[PDB]
Amino acid sequence: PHMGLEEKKENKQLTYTTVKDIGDMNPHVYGGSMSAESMIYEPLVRNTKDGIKPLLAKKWDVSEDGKTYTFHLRDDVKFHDGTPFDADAVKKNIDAVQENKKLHSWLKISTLIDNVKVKDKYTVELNLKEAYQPALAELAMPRPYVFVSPKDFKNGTTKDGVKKFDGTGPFKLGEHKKDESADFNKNDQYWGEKSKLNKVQAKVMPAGETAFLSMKKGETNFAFTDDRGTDSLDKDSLKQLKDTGDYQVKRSQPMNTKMLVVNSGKKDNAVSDKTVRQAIGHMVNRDKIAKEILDGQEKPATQLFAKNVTDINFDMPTRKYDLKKAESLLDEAGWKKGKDSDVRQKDGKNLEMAMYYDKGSSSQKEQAEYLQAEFKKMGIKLNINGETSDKIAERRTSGDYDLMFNQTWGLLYDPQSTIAAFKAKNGYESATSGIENKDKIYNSIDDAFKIQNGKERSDAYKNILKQIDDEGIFIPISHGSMTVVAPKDLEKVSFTQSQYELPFNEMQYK
Ligand SMILES: C[C@H](N[C@@H](CCN[C@H](Cc1c[nH]cn1)C(=O)O)C(=O)O)C(=O)O
Ligand code: NI
Repeated sequence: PHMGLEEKKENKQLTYTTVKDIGDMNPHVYGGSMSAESMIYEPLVRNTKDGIKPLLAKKWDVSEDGKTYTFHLRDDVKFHDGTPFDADAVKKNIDAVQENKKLHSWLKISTLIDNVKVKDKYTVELNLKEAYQPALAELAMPRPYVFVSPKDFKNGTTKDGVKKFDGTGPFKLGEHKKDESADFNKNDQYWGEKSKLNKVQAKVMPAGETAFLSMKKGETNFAFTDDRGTDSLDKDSLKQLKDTGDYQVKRSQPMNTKMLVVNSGKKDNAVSDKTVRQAIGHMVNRDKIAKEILDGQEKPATQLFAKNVTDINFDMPTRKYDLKKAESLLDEAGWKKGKDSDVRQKDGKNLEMAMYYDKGSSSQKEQAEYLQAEFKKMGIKLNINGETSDKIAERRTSGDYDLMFNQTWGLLYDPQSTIAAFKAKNGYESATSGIENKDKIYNSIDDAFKIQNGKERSDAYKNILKQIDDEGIFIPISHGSMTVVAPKDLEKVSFTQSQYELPFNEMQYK
């Protein structure tokens, strides 16, 4: 371990282990690694524990009617190709985003942006259809309203890709070898807090033994939970790495709910039947999962968004583990047992379903194997399939799945953006599409977001989530945190409100 660690400390470098590549680094679409994109691209403002703060915009005014935001931009910023950041760059970026506004409909501000006007070189005006108090908060998201050099647009937009990946941030993208590595090099010209690290490299490899050995030999010296929730090192690997004396391990506050998604819209499978979904709701021993399978590292989750989360001020416990209840519900549904078979049948077909998990996640894999044994006791043939997180996301979008592991979006998004995503193609619309009352639930979601009083908004969320919970679309399991393994002599590793970034430009000493 020491040899590789010492070289990297000398070079002021981190090389992090990850199971997936950085993907499409165009931050106006959603495929690219979120933490990589937060290292190189920046929004107008930042959303912190202490609310909205200046970033590329120094200051802003809102009009009396709430419909015009004027942003007074820093005048000392360049993109990484040396081109200038100014009001025209802001306008061309926001306008490029708005050409693809169907992709961004999960974020309400995209449905309100009317136009953008350059008032002068460092002042830009954003006009909305109506007042919208969360505007600043949404403009603070790491996608899509962050700024790419206009020299990198293709055919006058970003909608079909970008030529290179120039932003304003503390790192710039260097060499990328597809499915192997990507370099984030110190931006020596950065307008703000300059990086104390010269290089962060993302090194792509499988999890399990190979990530562990890589970390143990100091070929990699850093790990963190990726944007899909996967930790490359299990609990025994973290223990052994700490036991070397060379690594430290840090863990954030609880940030999310990890859940099973049940596809109501999958017409060709039993999960499209509500009664079967309810049965499945009783087949998930979340207390045992959290205590025995996740080794007590995560608390069990009995609802989608914990009572402590913004605008959720209620306790609404979900279906409990109860295999007898499961069995009578399957019987009610016509899936009958016995007759010399383990598998339940209805009209002479066996009850089969396919569950999908991230093969890079040992904890997802272990839960999936447990649930396969449990489903077997109930007379379900569960076929489990470990896939890339990329391929899991594609199924979430298309609807090609019966059940999948997933997780909510964390402190900046839960509950409001995650609930919006219940009817978004690139969110969980697949899973909610088969609910009988979906028109009204969807309209309730639209309406909840108009309610200004926080207590009433909270009530509107409760009525939505009660009906989502009755449908058995989401089975909460545990609360996830972010975990970071880093060299023991690396100082200043800390967490933001997000599960999708780290302050790489503040970390130092190695
Ligand atoms: C818009 C929607 N999700 C948001 C925020 C939530 N991100 C997580 C994690 C993720 C990783 N890569 C893409 N999304 C999710 O969609 O489950 C975004 O990607 O910026 C999406 O992925 O299309
Ligand atoms: Ni996403």
